[PDB]
Amino acid sequence: TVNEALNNVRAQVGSGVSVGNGECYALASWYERMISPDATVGLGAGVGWVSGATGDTISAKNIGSSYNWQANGWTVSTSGPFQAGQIVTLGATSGNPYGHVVIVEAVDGDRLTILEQNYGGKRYPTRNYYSAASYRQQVVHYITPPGARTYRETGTMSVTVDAINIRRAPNTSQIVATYKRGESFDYDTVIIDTNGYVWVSYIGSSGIRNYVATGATKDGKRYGDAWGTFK
Ligand SMILES: C[C@H](N)C(=O)N[C@H](CCC(=O)O)C(N)=O
Ligand SMILES: [Cl-]
Ligand SMILES: [Cl-]
Repeated sequence: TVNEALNNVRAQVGSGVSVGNGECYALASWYERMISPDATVGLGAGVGWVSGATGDTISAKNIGSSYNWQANGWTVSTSGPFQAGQIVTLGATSGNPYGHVVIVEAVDGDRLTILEQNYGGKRYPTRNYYSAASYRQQVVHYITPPGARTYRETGTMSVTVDAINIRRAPNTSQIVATYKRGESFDYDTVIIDTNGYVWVSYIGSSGIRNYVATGATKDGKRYGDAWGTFK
């Protein structure tokens, strides 16, 4: 679903680690793919119209028009309203000819909750808040949306981000505890989501499997740096 995909983006917040590539569209791309993993055309699919598209570059301001969103069930519009789950493009600004692209996480009153990457710069996912009434003045398009591979490995992960949540399931929805930067722990299992996260897993004290996310995947490969080192 769209919620499962949104949850996966929410959980990127605070990694301080780039999804991608590291640019704004890499986050959009990854999110789209989570919703349309099997699309053949589109942003996540890596295939769009060369029609424009100029110089073989992406250009965030044109993403709504440069990819065949409709082919995969997405609607595209220059009119709102905002709603959770949309991908939203924004016009060019001072020193940014290509503009910007973001993800709407939530709509509460006039508050937009926006997930985005390379706003700053700050080449990693950030949550920010904006006013709808003010934000809509820069919106180009509103883009509205409609397994896993596993093995044993007995390794040790050393955390290289501020903290990672410990979960009872390898999806991003009940947090047992966290691991902080520098800490270490052993695992016996690896799970590679085709479109999601790499998880390592182990048996905790209580007798039950804990799960730990360790970085984003796209199309079954890592899609950004890892949240730690492995030995
Ligand atoms: C622990 C910290 N508050 C946090 O939110 N970390 C997330 C991981 C949460 C998760 O993957 O479920 C991260 N490194 O982005
Ligand atoms: Cl074309
Ligand atoms: Cl097409």
